[PDB]
Amino acid sequence: ADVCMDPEPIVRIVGRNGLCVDVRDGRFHNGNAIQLWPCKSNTDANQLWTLKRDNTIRSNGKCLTTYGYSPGVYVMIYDCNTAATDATRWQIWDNGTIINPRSSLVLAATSGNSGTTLTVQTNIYAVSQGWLPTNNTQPFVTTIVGLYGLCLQANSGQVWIEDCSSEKAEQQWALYADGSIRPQQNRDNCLTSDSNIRETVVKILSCGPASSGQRWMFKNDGTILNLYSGLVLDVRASDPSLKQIILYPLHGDPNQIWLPLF
Amino acid sequence: QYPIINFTTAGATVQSYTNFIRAVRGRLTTGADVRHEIPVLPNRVGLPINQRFILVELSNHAELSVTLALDVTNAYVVGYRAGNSAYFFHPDNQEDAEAITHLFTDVQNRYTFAFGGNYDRLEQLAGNLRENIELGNGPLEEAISALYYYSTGGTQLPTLARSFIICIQMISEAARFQYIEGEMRTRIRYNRRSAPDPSVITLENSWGRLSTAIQESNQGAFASPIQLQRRNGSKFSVYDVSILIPIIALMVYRCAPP
Ligand SMILES: *[C@@H]1O[C@H](CO)[C@@H](O[C@@H]2O[C@H](CO)[C@@H](O)[C@H](O)[C@H]2NC(C)=O)[C@H](O)[C@H]1NC(C)=O
Ligand SMILES: *[C@@H]1O[C@H](CO)[C@@H](O[C@@H]2O[C@H](CO)[C@@H](O)[C@H](O)[C@H]2NC(C)=O)[C@H](O)[C@H]1NC(C)=O
Ligand SMILES: OC[C@H]1O[C@@H](O[C@H]2[C@H](O)[C@@H](O)[C@H](O)O[C@@H]2CO)[C@H](O)[C@@H](O)[C@H]1O
Ligand SMILES: OC[C@H]1O[C@@H](O[C@H]2[C@H](O)[C@@H](O)[C@H](O)O[C@@H]2CO)[C@H](O)[C@@H](O)[C@H]1O
Repeated sequence: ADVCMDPEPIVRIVGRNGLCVDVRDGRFHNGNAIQLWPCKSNTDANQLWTLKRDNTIRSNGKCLTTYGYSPGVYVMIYDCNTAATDATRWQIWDNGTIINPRSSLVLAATSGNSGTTLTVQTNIYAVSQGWLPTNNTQPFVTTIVGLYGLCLQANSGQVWIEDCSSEKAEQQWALYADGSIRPQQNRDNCLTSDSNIRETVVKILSCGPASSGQRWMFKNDGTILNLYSGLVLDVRASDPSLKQIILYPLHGDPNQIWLPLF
Repeated sequence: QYPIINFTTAGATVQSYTNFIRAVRGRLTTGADVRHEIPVLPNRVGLPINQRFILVELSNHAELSVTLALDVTNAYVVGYRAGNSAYFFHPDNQEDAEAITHLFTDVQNRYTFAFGGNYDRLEQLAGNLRENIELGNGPLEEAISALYYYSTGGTQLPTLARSFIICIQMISEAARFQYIEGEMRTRIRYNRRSAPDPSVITLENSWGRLSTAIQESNQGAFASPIQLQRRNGSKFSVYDVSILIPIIALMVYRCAPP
């Protein structure tokens, strides 16, 4: 029936460390900065954004505008008509990236600290550049089941696959808006991958750097893709015994397929 | 001739099941229309009756065989053949009634049930809710035999309806969600027979709503939240498409892309 009619939803924008895209101190004068800030449970328009049809993101009437088309400038709130036209335009991608078409610079937060000013960096699919439009302020907690029906499990600084004990040493994971996969019991730890090399062993380090090796995405084909490198989670030589999850190019066998069980 | 995928519960294994569903999905979509990484099903309007159905043939240990006919536009099980007879759920509109005419043209006896295939009607007749009907390979063997003998008259109506609820969930609902496929796959791996969780029942019910929300979302953002359930029953709301990408495998066409 007809052609699809995309609506204009009012939603929060959760990003790095589960923080929200906030308009500093609730003020809307042209230029006031945009910052990361603990998400609020209310209607303060300084934290709710309307995703317009024209591709502009508006809070309380003003446009989310970038200062310039240079890696490093900050993102400010501004009058939509006054602001340079294509400096208010953004596309929200399915892989949590919010890009400014015109400069190719992605909305980022180069610090996980509350109050950090948003900026536009060069795209490297890092956790510091992943965002998600949702009124859901909490990360999604699930069980990740993979090869042979075994569960993904973490033990301190390591991660391997093992049989699913519906209670065991935290096999529950929390998926953040920033695209990081965090161990339920220790939420400032990220499923990390040191290098983007054809066999590096995935481990659990701190989300501190929010690097591009800590951001993943669940594909429709059941794999877990590392956006930056293009490599997917792989259980080493279909051998759960080896206790090693590596980054490996895609081939689609059962050792690269995962399903989020919630 | 319509495409024919076959699966047998004889030496059924987790692999043969994953290939079966992979084959069923492979035949429903043409891969031409994909949105937010999720394949959409053909548009009903303008679809030549020669690419309107696919045929799934099931056979169990007892050597009994049955052939289900699924509608390619919604992965809906519209009828089936058993031996020399064919039975069709009561069509809910003229167009559909005219289409099932081209199915099982061979058969000497074509019967059209007085009821539809929808779950309510089927749960009512079965005398059970989807929540009490167990699923697994055991239940599928029993359902095939039950379905088969209905042609010879040795299957009561309550049991036919309980068998339709089993097949629909293990084939049509499994092809629609990787989540439900994995659910069925777990029941086979450990030889379990158990009714679907609140999570499965809810995903089945929200298929239409989700198909719509995603297709007419503004860049993956939904206009209104779709509410789903967890395995334990607790609810949660979905506002974005991204969290569903690894859960939905097929979408019923709702509207054209801009
Ligand atoms: C997220 O929450 C906000 C507010 O709680 C929702 O915004 C309201 O949306 C309704 C209808 O869409 C409007 O009539 C109200 O004016 C909005 N509230 C405000 C800010 O005044 C928003 O819809 C929620 N996100 C979604 C898509 O569910
Ligand atoms: C993130 O998602 C976007 C989807 O918009 C990807 O970028 C586009 O990819 C398609 C092909 O899938 C191309 O036709 C476009 O030219 C790309 N850019 C744009 C602006 O549409 C992007 O590649 C994805 N990231 C990764 C590495 O998976
Ligand atoms: O920037 C931090 C935080 O500010 C809140 O606004 C405060 C503001 O900090 C204060 O100077 C003013 O007097 O009261 C305001 C209301 O509490 C914002 O509400 C919040 O979203 C953050 O933006
Ligand atoms: O090198 C990791 C790589 O292993 C493959 O499995 C190999 C494995 O190297 C060894 O047991 C032998 O050579 O044959 C196996 C079967 O290919 C995996 O296929 C691949 O996904 C990676 O995990």
